[PDB]
Amino acid sequence: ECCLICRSSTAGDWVNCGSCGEWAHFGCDRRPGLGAFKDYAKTDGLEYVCPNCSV
Amino acid sequence: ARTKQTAR
Ligand SMILES: [Zn+2]
Ligand SMILES: [Zn+2]
Repeated sequence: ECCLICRSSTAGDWVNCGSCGEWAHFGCDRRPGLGAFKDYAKTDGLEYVCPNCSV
Repeated sequence: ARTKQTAR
């Protein structure tokens, strides 16, 4: 349903975690090195793995 | 990744 980080479902750019399958606003994940939504949204774009699933 | 853009 809602953002695994902020727990709202407001409008924005969303990524699905490839580990747990939950969704997150890309803008709520502030980890260094993540890059831009663009690199995820395209075909064969990077895989998103949420902060908890990463390690 | 699987993504979406929403507006609600
Ligand atoms: Zn959020
Ligand atoms: Zn996850």
